[PDB]
Amino acid sequence: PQDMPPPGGYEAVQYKRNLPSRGLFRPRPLLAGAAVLMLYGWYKLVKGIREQNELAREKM
Amino acid sequence: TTPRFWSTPLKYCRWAARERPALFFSVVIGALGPVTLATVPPLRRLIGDVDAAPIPLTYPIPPGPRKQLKGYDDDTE
Repeated sequence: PQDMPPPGGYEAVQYKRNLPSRGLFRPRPLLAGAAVLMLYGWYKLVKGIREQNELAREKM
Repeated sequence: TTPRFWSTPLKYCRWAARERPALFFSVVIGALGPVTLATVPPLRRLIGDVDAAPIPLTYPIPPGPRKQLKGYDDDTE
């Protein structure tokens, strides 16, 4: 015979724009994250430079 | 279309946050420095976070007359 389609036809293929929104790139979870990172870092820095200043008092 | 600050102050601030974000939030951050100076330091003294004493950067000479020591003399050598 010839090259013909299957008896019931081929199934539908995906052709529409899919592009699904992910939480990883939405602004609200990222804004919250960047903020907690800077707040944790600012707590760690405020403790370190206090200790550094006290080490300097002992050195002097 | 775009608002006018001196006609609608609150309405301009929303447009600027949405339409000129880098410029708007620059003036916001710059104002936070002046605020943080005004606010945290009094609250710190409320919670009892006393500022550390300054470290010495010169020999710490005590005030008053000399103490008239006796000890460690040439005879002891």
